[PDB]
Amino acid sequence: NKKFLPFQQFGRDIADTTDAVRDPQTLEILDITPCSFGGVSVITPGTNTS
Amino acid sequence: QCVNLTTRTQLPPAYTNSFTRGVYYPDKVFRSSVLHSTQDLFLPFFSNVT
Amino acid sequence: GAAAYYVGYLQPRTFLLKYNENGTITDAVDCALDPLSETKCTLKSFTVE
Amino acid sequence: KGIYQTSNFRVQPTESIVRFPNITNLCPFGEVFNATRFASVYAWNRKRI
Ligand SMILES: *[C@@H]1O[C@H](CO)[C@@H](O[C@@H]2O[C@H](CO)[C@@H](O)[C@H](O)[C@H]2NC(C)=O)[C@H](O)[C@H]1NC(C)=O
Ligand SMILES: *[C@@H]1O[C@H](CO)[C@@H](O[C@@H]2O[C@H](CO)[C@@H](O)[C@H](O)[C@H]2NC(C)=O)[C@H](O)[C@H]1NC(C)=O
Ligand SMILES: *[C@@H]1O[C@H](CO)[C@@H](O)[C@H](O)[C@H]1NC(C)=O
Ligand SMILES: *[C@@H]1O[C@H](CO)[C@@H](O)[C@H](O)[C@H]1NC(C)=O
Ligand SMILES: *[C@@H]1O[C@H](CO)[C@@H](O)[C@H](O)[C@H]1NC(C)=O
Repeated sequence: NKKFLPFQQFGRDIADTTDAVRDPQTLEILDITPCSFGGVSVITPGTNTS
Repeated sequence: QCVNLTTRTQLPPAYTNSFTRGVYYPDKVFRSSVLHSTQDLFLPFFSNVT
Repeated sequence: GAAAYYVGYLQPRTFLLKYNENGTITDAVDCALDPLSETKCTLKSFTVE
Repeated sequence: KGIYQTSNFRVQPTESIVRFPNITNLCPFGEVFNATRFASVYAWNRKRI
């Protein structure tokens, strides 16, 4: 839903990473969201028993 | 062909305050809800402008 | 007729800019106006407690 | 025995896409590098591509 001015092509967040990008053929604004997210933990009773 | 419009060389110029004027976009990237620090040849606030 | 023009001069300075939700620049701070403006420029907040 | 933290959940890319502007013409390689007369060093020429 971001509305880029005609002279702008890329968008950057506070960490300077690219967040919004204009498609050079359809002239529509698209957002880039990372693919990795969420924590993972493993519960083991000890490898010498199971 | 130009015929001199005025004989008076100069008049004493008087200055006003440029309250918070002359701010230009430093780069062509889009930022939302961002407080951004940039160094460039800006016009000083509350300056003397002829 | 009746026309007035104004001329000012630029200078190397550091600015802190407020960017709006729609991408417009709504406010900015001169970091060398006074100590209060300098502390706003360093603290990255338009309100100083 | 215990609970251990591991790496965060990763999702691997599945495709690769390229998005370039719709451009058809070829750049003037034959009138920049192949010109009949070049400019002098003191009055060099500048061209837009
Ligand atoms: C590159 O190709 C795309 C897709 O073929 C062009 O998109 C067209 O844009 C016009 C402008 O309104 C539409 O009327 C067409 O319907 C679009 N095409 C399709 C297939 O929907 C795009 O314009 C091309 N790039 C340039 C610079 O012309
Ligand atoms: C630069 O101009 C020269 C002409 O002096 C080109 O040389 C000719 O190129 C054509 C096309 O490949 C050949 O059929 C001719 O045999 C070439 N002439 C000679 C004498 O060999 C050259 O191709 C041009 N280069 C570019 C990049 O446009
Ligand atoms: C754990 O396994 C090792 C090797 O299999 C064994 O020597 C040790 O006694 C085991 N610990 C317990 C508490 O059974
Ligand atoms: C006025 O214009 C005339 C036109 O030739 C010029 O000769 C003259 O020097 C001018 N007066 C000035 C510059 O004071
Ligand atoms: C501009 O300079 C004049 C003196 O030339 C001074 O009286 C005036 O206060 C100055 N304006 C400011 C500091 O805003």
